[PDB]
Amino acid sequence: MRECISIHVGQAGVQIGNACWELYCLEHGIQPDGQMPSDKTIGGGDDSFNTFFSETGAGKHVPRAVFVDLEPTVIDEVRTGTYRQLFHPEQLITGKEDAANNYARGHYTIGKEIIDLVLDRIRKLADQCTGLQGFLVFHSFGGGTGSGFTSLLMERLSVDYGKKSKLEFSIYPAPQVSTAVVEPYNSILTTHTTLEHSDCAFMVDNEAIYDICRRNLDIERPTYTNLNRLISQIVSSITASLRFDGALNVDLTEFQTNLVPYPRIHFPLATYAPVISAEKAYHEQLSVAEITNACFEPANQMVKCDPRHGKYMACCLLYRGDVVPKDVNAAIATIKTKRSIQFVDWCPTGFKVGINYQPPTVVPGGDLAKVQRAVCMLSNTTAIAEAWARLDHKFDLMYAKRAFVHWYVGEGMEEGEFSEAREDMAALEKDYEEVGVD
Amino acid sequence: MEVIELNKCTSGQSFEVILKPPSDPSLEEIQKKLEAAEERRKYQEAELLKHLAE
Amino acid sequence: MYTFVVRDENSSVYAEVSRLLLATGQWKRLRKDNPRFNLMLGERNRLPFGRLGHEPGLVQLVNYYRGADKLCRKASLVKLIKTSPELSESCTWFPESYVIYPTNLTDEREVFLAAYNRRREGREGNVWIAKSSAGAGILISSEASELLDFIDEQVHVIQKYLEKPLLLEPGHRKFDIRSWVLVDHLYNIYLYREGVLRTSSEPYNSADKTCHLTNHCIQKEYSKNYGRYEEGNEMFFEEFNQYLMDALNTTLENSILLQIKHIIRSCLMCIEPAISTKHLHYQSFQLFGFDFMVDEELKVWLIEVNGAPACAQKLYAELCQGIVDVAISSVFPLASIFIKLHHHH
Amino acid sequence: MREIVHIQAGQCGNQIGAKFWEVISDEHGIDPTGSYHGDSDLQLERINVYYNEATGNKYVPRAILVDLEPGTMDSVRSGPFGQIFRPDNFVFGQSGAGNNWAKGHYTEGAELVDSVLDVVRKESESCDCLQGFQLTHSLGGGTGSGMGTLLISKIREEYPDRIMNTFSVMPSPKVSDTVVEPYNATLSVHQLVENTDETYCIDNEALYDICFRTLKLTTPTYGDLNHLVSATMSGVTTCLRFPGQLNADLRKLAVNMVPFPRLHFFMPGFAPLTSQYRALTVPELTQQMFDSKNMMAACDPRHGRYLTVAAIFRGRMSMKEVDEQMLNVQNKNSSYFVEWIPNNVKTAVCDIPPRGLKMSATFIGNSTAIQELFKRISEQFTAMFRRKAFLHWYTGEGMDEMEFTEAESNMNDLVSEYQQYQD
Ligand SMILES: Nc1nc2c(ncn2[C@@H]2O[C@H](COP(=O)(O)OP(=O)(O)OP(=O)(O)O)[C@@H](O)[C@H]2O)c(=O)[nH]1
Ligand SMILES: Nc1ncnc2c1ncn2[C@@H]1O[C@H](COP(=O)(O)OP(=O)(O)CP(=O)(O)O)[C@@H](O)[C@H]1O
Ligand SMILES: Nc1nc2c(ncn2[C@@H]2O[C@H](COP(=O)(O)OP(=O)(O)O)[C@@H](O)[C@H]2O)c(=O)[nH]1
Ligand SMILES: [Ca+2]
Ligand SMILES: [Ca+2]
Ligand SMILES: [Ca+2]
Ligand SMILES: [Mg+2]
Ligand SMILES: [Mg+2]
Ligand SMILES: [Mg+2]
Repeated sequence: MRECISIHVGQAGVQIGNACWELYCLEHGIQPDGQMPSDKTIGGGDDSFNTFFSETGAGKHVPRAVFVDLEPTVIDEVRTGTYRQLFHPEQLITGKEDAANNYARGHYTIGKEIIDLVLDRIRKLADQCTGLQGFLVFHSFGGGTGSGFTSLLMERLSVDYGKKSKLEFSIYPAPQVSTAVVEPYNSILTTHTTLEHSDCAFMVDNEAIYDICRRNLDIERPTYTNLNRLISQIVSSITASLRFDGALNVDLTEFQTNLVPYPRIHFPLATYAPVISAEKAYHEQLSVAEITNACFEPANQMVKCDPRHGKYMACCLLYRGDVVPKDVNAAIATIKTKRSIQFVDWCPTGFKVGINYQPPTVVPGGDLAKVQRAVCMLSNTTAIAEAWARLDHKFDLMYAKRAFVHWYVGEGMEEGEFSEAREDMAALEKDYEEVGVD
Repeated sequence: MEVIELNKCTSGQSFEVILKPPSDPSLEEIQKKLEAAEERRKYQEAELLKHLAE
Repeated sequence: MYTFVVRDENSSVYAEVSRLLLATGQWKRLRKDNPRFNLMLGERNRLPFGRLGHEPGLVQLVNYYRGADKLCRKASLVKLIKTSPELSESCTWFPESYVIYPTNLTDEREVFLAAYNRRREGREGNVWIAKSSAGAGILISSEASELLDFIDEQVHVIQKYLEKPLLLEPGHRKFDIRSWVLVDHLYNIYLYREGVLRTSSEPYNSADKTCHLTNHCIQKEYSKNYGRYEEGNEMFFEEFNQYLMDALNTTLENSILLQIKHIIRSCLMCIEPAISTKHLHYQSFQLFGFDFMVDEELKVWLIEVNGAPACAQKLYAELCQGIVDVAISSVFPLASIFIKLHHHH
Repeated sequence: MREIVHIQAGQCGNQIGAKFWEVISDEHGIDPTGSYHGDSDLQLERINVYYNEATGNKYVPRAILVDLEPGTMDSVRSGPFGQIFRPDNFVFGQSGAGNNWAKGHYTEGAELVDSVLDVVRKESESCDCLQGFQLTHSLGGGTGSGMGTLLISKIREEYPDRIMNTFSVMPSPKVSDTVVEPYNATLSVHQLVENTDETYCIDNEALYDICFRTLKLTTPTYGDLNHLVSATMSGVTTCLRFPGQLNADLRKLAVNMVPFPRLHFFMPGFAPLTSQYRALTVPELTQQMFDSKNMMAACDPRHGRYLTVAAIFRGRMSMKEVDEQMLNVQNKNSSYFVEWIPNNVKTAVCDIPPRGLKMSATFIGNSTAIQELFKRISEQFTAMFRRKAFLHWYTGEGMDEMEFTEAESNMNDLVSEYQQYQD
């Protein structure tokens, strides 16, 4: 057994993290006070769930997580929330004034004053691990803390834990819920300085989550709570292999091995199905073929884009619930004869499948209905570069006039870093086109 | 379509299906950048105070 | 009040469509770089499809199908027909074609020569034609050596030259049929009732490319009988149908039009899964130009599909209005000239 | 605990500041005695942004009252909610400023500014996390304009890493007290260009027109003008005083609203403006909110382009319909929003409506059309300065003609800077 440490940065990272650990507890039968009746090894053990939870002599299962935010209002929710008993105070780190949606403020000005404290708190959790695999970092692209401080933390983590893997869950900005006009700036700045420090990053576009909530859950004006509930389901499906007995994606290293043949192209596309409204008392349960076929519908992807006009480098199918391999192969064969699935020549045309018999867990009183089987597809498609093109275009529009640039220069950042980060994104876009286009 | 590496346990099973064969900066450098940016802030603020002193 | 942007100033078809939209008083044109548009008359090359359908509260429609180039490229079309089971290499309405990359650069050089020798030995007509998408540069020869050497001098394709074309009388001349097809956001296939025949004003000689290439630009530049028989070497369906009844005792619908509609459906239905925008965050429509060849046996052959075609001068007003009616107004209603080719989605 | 320190200087600044505190005190359930008598926890959620808490569960506004004459501040103390202000926060002299910028900025004001900074320092020292300062004042007088900009300059020197925000009333010949108002306003504008991050431009010409043309007030008074300003100030500060996600503090607001440091002068707007029990639909609020007749700067928005826009909707309404209407405005008039700042319109919603209204909307716009306001002041300034008329009132206080020439050039530069971004 090898431990994983979760790091949540900024409002988006913290709130998403709160929803994930809530779902983890429900899945592993852990009560809000940290007790776990099914765990017979009191105060210890090297079970699969121990990769995310430590154990005290009193039987409390404490998440291996750190919450960081340059403003205390969001983390104070966890300090008095339902699962306040799970985390000890050393795990919750808060500043006083936030980064004001300014990457430079989060990376240089305020980040420089709290970076050592965060690392020391991370070191405490690392010392409790017999064999640490790496870290899972949750954050937004558009926030000043999520973008600026995360990039600073990732750099230091590479220095202090050079051999450990690092995976990201990143929130891509969408105007329908955005809170700042400069979020395209912060997205590119943080992607530039974090690219060489991340082994695998799962981008979630708020636009896609927002529309899925309105379309499939009949939510007129989805809130962050609605969005995070759905995001936590996708995150749970991705991390389920690390927390339950299995043979696929059993460690963080395997994520890179199975999903990332080229280091810079480490942004797999996530697709989830089915998303059913809880208000619908009786819904026709979808079959294995139907939910598998829905994995190739753009309307179910975490990032809106058209994989038909790109090429695949890898593909994993993560099933939860009543699913047997025979039904998966039959659905795959049918899909090949009706879908446009082009792989790169230097990669095999196949799917790595994982099945967990436990069906997806739903938060009581939530918006997601209980389903007998669900699937999350992780595919490394070049089509996800459409999100980079969209983001880079907005960057170009504002930077051509130097709009808002003075806010970043005023924090000590040099104007050259803007063009340096943009040139790196231009190269990233070029790599995708070389791999997916003829 | 070939199924390979079938692993089964109590909580589930995994396998692979193939449809077609194929055809960092050091801590020193980090602190220099952080201090360099902090120094530019001090220079900018000193100029403002100089302007206000005039 | 709907909004649209124009990103292809060289499109004569959509220049009229843009003019008609404004005349309705319900469409407002925006700068070509304004993202808050309902309709985009996009450019021909590198249309930013990735930036479409990401504007909250805006239904966005574009006048091109992403991925349709596979059908509107010489080499792409050949590869699509051979590799697609819906079309198969045994396709009967498409001339035997091969893709030949220049030696200075898969390729089908050895496969082309294998079938070439079979015709030379078999005494059959062994005249082929070489062409590419980088032309106005076409070579017609009966010796494979000249065809391959010409390519080496851009990827080109070589297909069998129809040595027995249907010749119009009086004149003993060649021609080709241009059909305009509109595919809306629902992937309904609308065939414009009005077609045009771009006829050659020179008598066909099977022993000079003026009487072999029916291009309107070549007939008006290198031909000395331009406009002798019909105005601008363009014969419309009304006259052509009358000729077929008087000369061959048949109609255009039975002898030719049935095969044209069959070919249009086969091509468009084949790529439907790859370009359909049924469940996509933006919608697409596109006007296509199909060019066919008719032999002396009244068999229709597909030559090329143009994704950015023009229209006949006399047919601009009617066709462009139909585009706004079925393709634009169907998605953006305001305050038939097509033949619907029904199919299975 | 992001506290804001409020400062109101001069006659106009104190009369509008007093009405502002009266309005928001009612919204938060605070009575004239400082006791809370509300019925919702949302009222106290962010009460500490503007109020300190004293013994006995009393809430004391974090406001400093400044003036070179005692008259107006005596009325505030003897008026509605006058007893709620901290007695030590009344800082006043006896000489006055004679509607003279030099007197407020260089002579009379300099004699008093240190005692004001002492009160500011005392208020800032007891702040857990000071956001910055908001100043209410006019630009046409002497104390608010001259001593107000002197205070800002000295506050920035002592708190350079804090946000400086002002509500600045712009003079107009329609509602004028002295002919020297263009002089005082031009001198103040350059101070604001350099030393503030956010300035809400309130034009007395617009306030009068709204009272007369829209509200049907045949003879508007300053009291009537201040009613509009009170309601506007309450709307623009809604995002600061109640739980929210967008523009929740002064710095984040500045980051969203100010693409260039000097172009930080905003046009405020309010809706509805009725002469009264009829319900106003969400589409109606949106149209009125963007209507020029509901603007406070007397600048035609169609004469320029919006760099950034902040919208605030208050009351119980369909947030879905709010988003639809806001997107309809942007999509039906996209030519008036610059295209090089994507998604430059941000919308916020607050459940608590203002007193007497079920639904309201507040508009905050950064438009290049604001140059019309500075052009107007520049023309009036030059009409007198070309003849050196009335300058002796200023040269008598030590000022030189050169300083007026520099102020004239500085504001013409500001007009030119707005003109380059409008094309
Ligand atoms: N899905 C989701 N997105 C969020 C959530 N909270 C914020 N965001 C998005 O994150 C972006 C803003 O970043 P934040 O995380 O709020 O800012 P921050 O990390 O706290 O940094 P500061 O600027 O210092 O506040 C916006 O695009 C929001 O839409 C959340 O709870 N769930
Ligand atoms: N296989 C073939 N057999 C007989 N004639 C052929 C032929 N391929 C091409 N041609 C002749 O050559 C002409 C031009 O060829 P093609 O259509 O490929 O050129 P192009 O694409 O530049 C013109 P357009 O875009 O209008 O079709 C045809 O109109 C036809 O007359
Ligand atoms: N809106 C409004 N404007 C005022 C009020 N009192 C004065 N003014 C304006 O302010 C300017 C005079 O400045 P004033 O505040 O009286 O001078 P000060 O006391 O020296 O700062 C003139 O342009 C007046 O029109 C008021 O109560 N409301
Ligand atoms: Ca145990
Ligand atoms: Ca590394
Ligand atoms: Ca004195
Ligand atoms: Mg924050
Ligand atoms: Mg063509
Ligand atoms: Mg006065």
